[PDB]
Amino acid sequence: IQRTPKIQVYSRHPAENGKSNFLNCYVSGFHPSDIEVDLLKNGERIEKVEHSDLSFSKDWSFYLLYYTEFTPTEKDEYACRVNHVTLSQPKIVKWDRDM
Amino acid sequence: GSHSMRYFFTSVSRPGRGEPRFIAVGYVDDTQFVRFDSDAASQRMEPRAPWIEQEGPEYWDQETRNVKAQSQTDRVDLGTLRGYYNQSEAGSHTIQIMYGCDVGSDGRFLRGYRQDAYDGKDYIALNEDLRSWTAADMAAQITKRKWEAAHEAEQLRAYLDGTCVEWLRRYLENGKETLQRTDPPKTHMTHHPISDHEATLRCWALGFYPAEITLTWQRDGEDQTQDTELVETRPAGDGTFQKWAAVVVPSGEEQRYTCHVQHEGLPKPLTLRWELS
Amino acid sequence: ILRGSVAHK
Repeated sequence: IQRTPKIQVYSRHPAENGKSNFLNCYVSGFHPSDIEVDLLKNGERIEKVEHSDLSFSKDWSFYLLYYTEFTPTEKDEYACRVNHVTLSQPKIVKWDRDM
Repeated sequence: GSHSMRYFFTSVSRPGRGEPRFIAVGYVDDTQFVRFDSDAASQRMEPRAPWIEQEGPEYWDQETRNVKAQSQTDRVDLGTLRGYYNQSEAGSHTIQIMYGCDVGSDGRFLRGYRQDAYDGKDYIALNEDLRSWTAADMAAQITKRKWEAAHEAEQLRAYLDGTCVEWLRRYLENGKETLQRTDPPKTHMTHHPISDHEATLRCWALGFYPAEITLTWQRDGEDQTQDTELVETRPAGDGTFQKWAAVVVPSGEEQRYTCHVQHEGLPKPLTLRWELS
Repeated sequence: ILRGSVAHK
C-alpha cells in the first residue's frame, strides 16, 4: 500500500544569474513517511539544507519542503536526490529554470 | 475571510529500533506556529511563528504535557490497531490524526473536525454534527464502539466548537500583523519548443494565497483536459504558492489555446493567450 | 492550544 513521491525542484523567485534566491525541493504524495532528500550542487551534497516538519494532505499522503539559499550561475548545476522504499534507486531531478 | 486552527500528528512504529517516531505540528491557516518532534533536542512543544513566542512558561509546560500525552496514546494505539488488523510485530505502521476548527471573518464558529488514519488510509472520522462517528471498516468499528461507550464525541465537541474557537480567536488577534492574507496570482505564459514542429505552452500562477486555484487549458473555447500537464500546487517557501499547467501545441497554432485562471483573490477569472506577430 | 484529554483506540 505504498505511494511514490512526486518531486519538484524550483527556485522561490524567477532565477537571475548572480542574484541570491532560494532553491526548493518539494516532495509530496508519498507513503510511508520515511524518505531521504538531498540538495546537490555539481553532484555534491549541500550541507546546510533545512526542511519543513512532516505534514500530510487530505488523501493522507506526506509532503516535505527542503530548501537552501543559493545564488544561481550559468555553469553551476543544481539537483534534488530522493530515496524512498518505492524507488529501485535514488531519483535525481535536475533543477530547470523553466519549471 | 475565514480561518482555521489545525493540529497534525504522525506516529511511525520502528520495531526493534526504539519507540515510534512522533511529529506534531500546529497551524493557523497555512502558517505553522508550534511543533513537537520526538527526535528533536528540546523534548518540548516549540514555537514556530513570531506571534506565539510571547506565550508564557505555563503555556509551554501545558502544550508539552498534552502533546506527550497524544504521543503515548498513539504508541499504545499502534499496538492495538496491529491487533485489530491481525498484523505481526515486525512491520512499521503509521497513525495519522488531524483535528481542528474553522471560524468566519467575524470570529463565529463554522465547523470542527477530527479525522484518523492507519497506514495512510481512513480509520475513523468524527461526523459534521460533532455527535457521531464514521468508521472506515469493521476493525475501526471496534474503536467507534469504545468511543460511543466513553461519550468521547461530547468531550471532543467541547474542545472543537469551544476551546479550539476561543484560542483560534486569540491567535488571530496576536498574529494579525503578520498572518498571510489573500493574494491573487501573478500570471504569465512561457513558450518552449520541443522540436521544429511543436512547442510547450506553460501557464504560470505565482505568489498566490490561499493555495486553492484552478488552471484550465482550452483549444478554440473547448476544454483540453487529458492533454494538460498540471503540477501539484507547491509552496514558494514564503507563505504563498505556485502552480503551472502545460499543453503541447503544433507550432503556428499557439493563438488557438487559452489558459483560464480561477482564484478567490481575483475579481474575474483570467484568460491568457500566447499572442505571436 | 491542543486537547487536554486523549482517547485510546
